[PDB]
Amino acid sequence: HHHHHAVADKADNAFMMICTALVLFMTIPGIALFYGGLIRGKNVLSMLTQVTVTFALVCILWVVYGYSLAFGEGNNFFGNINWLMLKNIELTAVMGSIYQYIHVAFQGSFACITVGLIVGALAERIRFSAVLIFVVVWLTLSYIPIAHMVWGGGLLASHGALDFAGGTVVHINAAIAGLVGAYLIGKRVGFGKEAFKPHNLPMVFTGTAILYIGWFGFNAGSAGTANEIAALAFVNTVVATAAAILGWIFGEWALRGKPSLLGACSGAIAGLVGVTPACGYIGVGGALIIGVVAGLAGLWGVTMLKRLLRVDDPCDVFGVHGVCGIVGCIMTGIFAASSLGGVGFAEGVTMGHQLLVQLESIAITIVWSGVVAFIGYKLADLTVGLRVPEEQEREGLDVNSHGENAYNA
Amino acid sequence: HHHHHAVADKADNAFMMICTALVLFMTIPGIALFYGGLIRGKNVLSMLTQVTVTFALVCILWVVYGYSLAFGEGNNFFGNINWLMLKNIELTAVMGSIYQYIHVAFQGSFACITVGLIVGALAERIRFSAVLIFVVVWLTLSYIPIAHMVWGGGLLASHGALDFAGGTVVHINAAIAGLVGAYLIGKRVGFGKEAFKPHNLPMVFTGTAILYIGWFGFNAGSAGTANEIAALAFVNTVVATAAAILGWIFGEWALRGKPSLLGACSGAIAGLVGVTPACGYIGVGGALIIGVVAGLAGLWGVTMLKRLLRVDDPCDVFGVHGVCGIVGCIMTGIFAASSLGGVGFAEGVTMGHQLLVQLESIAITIVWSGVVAFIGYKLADLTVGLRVPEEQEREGLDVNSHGENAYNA
Amino acid sequence: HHHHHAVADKADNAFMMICTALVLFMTIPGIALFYGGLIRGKNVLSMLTQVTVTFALVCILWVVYGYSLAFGEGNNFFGNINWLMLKNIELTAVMGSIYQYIHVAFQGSFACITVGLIVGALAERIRFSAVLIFVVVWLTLSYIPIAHMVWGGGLLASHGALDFAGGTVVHINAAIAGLVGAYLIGKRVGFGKEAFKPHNLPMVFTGTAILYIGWFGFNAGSAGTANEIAALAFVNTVVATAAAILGWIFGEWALRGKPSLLGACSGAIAGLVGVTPACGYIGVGGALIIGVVAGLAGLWGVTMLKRLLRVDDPCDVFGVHGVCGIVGCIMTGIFAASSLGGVGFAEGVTMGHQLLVQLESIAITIVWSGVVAFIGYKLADLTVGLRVPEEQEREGLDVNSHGENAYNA
Amino acid sequence: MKLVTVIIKPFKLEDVREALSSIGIQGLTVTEVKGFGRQKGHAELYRGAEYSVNFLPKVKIDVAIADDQLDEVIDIVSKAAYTGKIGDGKIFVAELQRVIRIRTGEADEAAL
Amino acid sequence: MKLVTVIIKPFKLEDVREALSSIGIQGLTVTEVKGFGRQKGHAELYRGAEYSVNFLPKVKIDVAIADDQLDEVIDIVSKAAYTGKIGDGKIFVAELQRVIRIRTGEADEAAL
Amino acid sequence: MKLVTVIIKPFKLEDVREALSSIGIQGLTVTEVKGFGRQKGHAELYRGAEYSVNFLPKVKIDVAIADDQLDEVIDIVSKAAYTGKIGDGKIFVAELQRVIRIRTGEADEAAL
Ligand SMILES: Nc1ncnc2c1ncn2[C@@H]1O[C@H](COP(=O)(O)OP(=O)(O)O)[C@@H](O)[C@H]1O
Ligand SMILES: Nc1ncnc2c1ncn2[C@@H]1O[C@H](COP(=O)(O)OP(=O)(O)O)[C@@H](O)[C@H]1O
Ligand SMILES: Nc1ncnc2c1ncn2[C@@H]1O[C@H](COP(=O)(O)OP(=O)(O)O)[C@@H](O)[C@H]1O
Repeated sequence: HHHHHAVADKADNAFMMICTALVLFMTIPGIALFYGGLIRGKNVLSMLTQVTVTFALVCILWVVYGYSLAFGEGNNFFGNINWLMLKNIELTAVMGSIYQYIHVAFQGSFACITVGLIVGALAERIRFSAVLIFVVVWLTLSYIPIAHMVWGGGLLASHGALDFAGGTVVHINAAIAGLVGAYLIGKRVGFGKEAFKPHNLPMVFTGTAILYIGWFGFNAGSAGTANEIAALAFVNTVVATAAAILGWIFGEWALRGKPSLLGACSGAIAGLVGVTPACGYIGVGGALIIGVVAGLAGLWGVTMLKRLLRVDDPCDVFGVHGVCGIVGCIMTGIFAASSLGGVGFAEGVTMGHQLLVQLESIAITIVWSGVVAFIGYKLADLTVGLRVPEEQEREGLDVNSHGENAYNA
Repeated sequence: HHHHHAVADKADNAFMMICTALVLFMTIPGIALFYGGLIRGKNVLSMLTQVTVTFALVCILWVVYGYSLAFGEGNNFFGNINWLMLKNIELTAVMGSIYQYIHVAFQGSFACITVGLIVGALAERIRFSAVLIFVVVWLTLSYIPIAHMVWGGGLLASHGALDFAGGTVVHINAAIAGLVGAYLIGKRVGFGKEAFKPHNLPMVFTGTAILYIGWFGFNAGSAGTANEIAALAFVNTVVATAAAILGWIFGEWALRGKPSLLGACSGAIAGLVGVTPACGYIGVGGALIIGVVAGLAGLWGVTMLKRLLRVDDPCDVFGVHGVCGIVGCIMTGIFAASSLGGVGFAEGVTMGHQLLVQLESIAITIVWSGVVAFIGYKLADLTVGLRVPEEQEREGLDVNSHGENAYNA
Repeated sequence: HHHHHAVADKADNAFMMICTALVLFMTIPGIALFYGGLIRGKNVLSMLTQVTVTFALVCILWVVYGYSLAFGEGNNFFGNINWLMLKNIELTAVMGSIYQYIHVAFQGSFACITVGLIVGALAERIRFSAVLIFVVVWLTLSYIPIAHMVWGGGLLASHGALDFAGGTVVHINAAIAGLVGAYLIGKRVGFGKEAFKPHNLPMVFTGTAILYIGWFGFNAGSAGTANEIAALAFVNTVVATAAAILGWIFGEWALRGKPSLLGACSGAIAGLVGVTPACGYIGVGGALIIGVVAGLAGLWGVTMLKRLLRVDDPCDVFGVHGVCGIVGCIMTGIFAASSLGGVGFAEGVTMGHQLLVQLESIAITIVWSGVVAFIGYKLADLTVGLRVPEEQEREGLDVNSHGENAYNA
Repeated sequence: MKLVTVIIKPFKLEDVREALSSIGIQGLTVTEVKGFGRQKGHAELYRGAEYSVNFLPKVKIDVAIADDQLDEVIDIVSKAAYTGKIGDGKIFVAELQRVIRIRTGEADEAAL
Repeated sequence: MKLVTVIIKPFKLEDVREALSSIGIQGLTVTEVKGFGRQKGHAELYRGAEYSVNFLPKVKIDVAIADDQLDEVIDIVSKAAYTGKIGDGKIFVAELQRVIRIRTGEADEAAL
Repeated sequence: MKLVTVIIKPFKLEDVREALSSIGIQGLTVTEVKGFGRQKGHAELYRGAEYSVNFLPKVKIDVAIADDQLDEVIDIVSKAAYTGKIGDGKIFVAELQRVIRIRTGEADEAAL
């Protein structure tokens, strides 16, 4: 019955379009404000321009070939060239229970936020044009294949990996790209002898809040439909985030003597990341435990680990998205079990076997993103050069790279 | 036919999940930016952190035992423990035409905003640890029983009370709780001797705007489905807010001298609060009258009322949520009448009986919250001391309680 | 057959209420933040108050007689008086596949953003009471009849004009009203000799982002249902915006020497304005072209076109909304063609004819809005005076018009 | 002609300004400044970063007066700005040469 | 060496900047200040509160100059900063004992 | 008593602060100012606007010290604030008639 086709469910269509909008909200302006507030005032505009321009860029590349290479059918590594500029995709084509045009938008938003997250490890000293070049190389060679292996019925998917909303695809992928970038460009001038306070902490809270709200479309949207799985992911996001806020806050209160707003904000993201690959698979109790752990792991992430790595990763992209991403991906393989409140594993899969797969997914993501990120930053350094000279770094990227001043009369 | 189950409507699921997000958006960052902007710079971070941490705390308590006690089968004041950590509630369980898990989150977001409201009456002099203690006690002994009495089939619901989205449960509850705190912790240092201006009015506006956009999920979502009742509540929300904005503005322009920006913002909330219990029961005309009255009432609340009560309620939680909450509940027992364009009273109820019922619910709420808030503050003051030393107050809550400065280079 | 009626779809009810909230988000706080940031610190409150209060005025007028006169049946210019205060519109009345109350609110939000847009051109020297009086006249005698002409079954709808989300109804309508305004009131004191920098570029960006996110409700919501047309308008919104940000940045970077944040933001708005009339009619490739062209048209608008007319329009309303609305309205008449990947012209119609109707619609709106705006501004100037005295303009409208200061200790 | 500068704790501004108004001195200039000394800001924490020592918000008042007024101005501001605690502030005095009012062109005494 | 301090209305910075350039003086320092005196702030309302006594935003210019430039400066600054209205600000003259350029170590004219 | 006002590049505050501690000078007042001179600040672009003349941010230090410490202060500040590039700033010196500590009432040397 070859001419048979699926029909779209208007509820799922609406749900998914609102989710796409919520996910784009995370980048515009979520992550931009978040990172914007963390860095100094003389560079805030460079952060906003990097997120806005990389966003635009990712959108265009996505619809020209990106979606097609990640989601079309091919092999275990990447899709096909049949959906160039969405050609061959009928406006009425259905993907699951939604019009495929919606699927294209939803997945494209995940590509945007992932690239946005990366940008916070290069802040205050990277050349604007260098970022653009990197994005084109990294998205094309790293994001697309990874998205295809996990969510495009590719390699990792075929091995039963458990990543509900992007522990590997989004978080771990970006964290490594960032860690690599911060290492290559080097420490900011004055690092270790000069004070580097965030210029606007209300702006940081604002971005955090937007990120959290937008994350509902990120996690629940990953269900593909407004069903019971969507609701599970919703509740888990509420729990894990609250748990992580308390984990970080109390950990910081006990160790440093004070509960800070940054602590609270950081905690919120830490839980969100931690629960990203688990929200759709775990029970409410798993979300709590995962949350607490994620919060304390992110705390250790930006303190001890940052000091061990000797990296100047200004917005602690790795300390949070990498660490909590890995913690979450591992903990999913535990709390997905039936006897622990989870939805259970696939037919004939033990816990020991699932954990090995999770570690395999973490290893392949860290490894691929890292090498690809290297080629990108090098391509950028051969053509434009990655770092702005020291004196531009002092005056600020805002007037030197973007010819504008953030706050005036 | 005992095995017959209700099937969830994907459209209602989608609507309610989104509405939950909208109410969460009201706390994180809505009320936090609203109150944060109203106070001074040296204290904004204290406000943002109080709201964030009290938010987390509520989310946790709510899923552990909160939901089960307020919405589980019990008597007239409490519920049950049959749903501890959501156990017993199956994921596919249906409540109305949605999955109960969505109901949990939706009702959870209501408790959250309620707690976030109180904080504004305590700004600039309350100890951080104190706020957290008060919340655990107040949420548990005041919010849950009150929510059960009104929306869980308890005393007030069985007597025929009309509260669509939280006139009593949310606003009066919070306003009274805050009034008690203001009285007990005393006036801020320099009160009546120094100028206490909002450090960031654009921030206040942003919070006002966010609370408004979020409120549509608060009022319309109270319908529990995307039906004609939600359509009525949505429209009535637009109307009362605008009427109140216009009410306040012209009240201020004539009695004070000019139409201020803060006036307009305060008018919006006033209209929003006033329509909260009425939105689903009244006609578009009723919403207009309510909005106007509510706006003018609020102007009185923050001017004459506040000065006569002799309290330092820095964010006028009572002047707005108490005065307009009471006003709203009364106006609901009136404008619900068919002859006034309302939805009509329940079978065999006339305006007299209803009006008396509205007053009974109001009195009970005030006494209950007031007594429990007095107890809550007493324990906080007993364990950790409610008020920070004078020296800490002049220097700022941010540096002293949270070790951070809001605005840096 | 006479008592037959359409049944409302809950998915569409849900989609359309959420979309309405997004259109409200565009004005409150969207455009208020966008414009507020573009002007001086001494005048930000004035922008926030004007947007808030006009928004209120419009909301009320819309429910009182606006909806009825705009979407009620009658001639080619105005509707009917029958739906006053929404009387005679049953709560269960269905407009398409949604309840009419939702339609009232959706179309109402459009009216609000259109008035919001206008305010940007009157910035820094207009009298607050002058703008309120002008809005009453212009909404009644311009927005309503133009909306009835294009979307209410009037003259332009009878001619087959193509305007999906409001290229004429919103963009060109407002642009003209603003241009007339600015010309009437004149240049700000110190224009051409003093620096008129945006006081807070992070604020402009936040406003841009909110306008962008809200625009999905605006464009996709214009479908009236969550169907394939909403999917098409969604993707196209993502494509045009991205293409315009890039079109604008590459122009500026090449013509002025540096890619600025104000340029990336302005580009997004140009793209969004560009695709407003074309979104549900064109293919993905067409959106990319309209995007790139609008992005470049806007750049020209705020630079050269601005000099050619020698008019001080502080927020460049006509350079973006005028210029880009016109360009998008014309291009829609081309890219709707089936061979261009469009949805196809109506039966019998060919590009040639359609091209004229798009042109007809533009001219009629320009003359209609221009004449009425000229009328409104005169009425206000006559009754309360348009411009504030020079001293009060130099010291700022926030203090002597609203008696408040924006940023305090 | 003399120029007296006064650095004080922010909350004690209205009292000093009113103490100056008592003696007929309504004209003055104020600047928001940051200070460091015996009294210092509480430790600050930002994720990994910890800055144990910080600057403290203070207020700088500038007033041009007459030689005969110097005796009273010092005594009036000294008491009005006093709180007892460390970080109260300091009083600076310097010789002013010529003072000119832009509006009229007035000199020294008539310029105030 | 002399130090010339001018307190003016923010909108008149550009004019004085150019006037100083007209006479060969490119270097200067600017500060945002709050001024109170004869011309005073407009009352402001925040909810129930009323604040009558308010300060006005001003801009302080500090320009170090040679002693043979004194008369030339006061004149060009007066004219440039002039509006005629109340609250136009004032010019202050004070003697500088030493001026040193950090970059070279040079003093007096060589330091400017 | 002498007053030393030092205008430097904002990031060099930390280096000047420590160098000042090195010789036993902990008390100082800092202000955020705007500068112009040989160093000018890049051109700014705002839609159609093109602003060629812009200021640079600077840090202004005000420090009351004892007469003999003057030469030692100049030497240690020049050194700690030095970079060799234009805009390093300058050190200004003026005579103070008296310095009084509000908290105790101590004068001159004792007040610091
Ligand atoms: N005695 C004073 N000492 C220092 N600054 C003063 C004094 N009097 C006035 N000023 C400054 O001059 C500004 C203008 O003074 P004002 O008396 O209002 O105008 P005018 O100079 O035209 O009489 C004030 O805002 C304040 O900054
Ligand atoms: N030598 C100095 N030169 C200039 N300003 C100073 C000096 N010493 C102190 N200050 C200013 O005076 C303020 C108060 O000084 P501090 O040592 O804290 O208390 P006290 O004045 O009681 O000794 C400091 O914050 C600083 O702004
Ligand atoms: N004549 C002056 N009077 C007061 N301040 C000045 C003067 N000239 C320069 N400045 C301040 O000192 C800073 C350094 O001056 P500049 O000429 O740029 O560098 P350099 O001192 O290395 O020649 C300026 O930015 C300005 O703040």
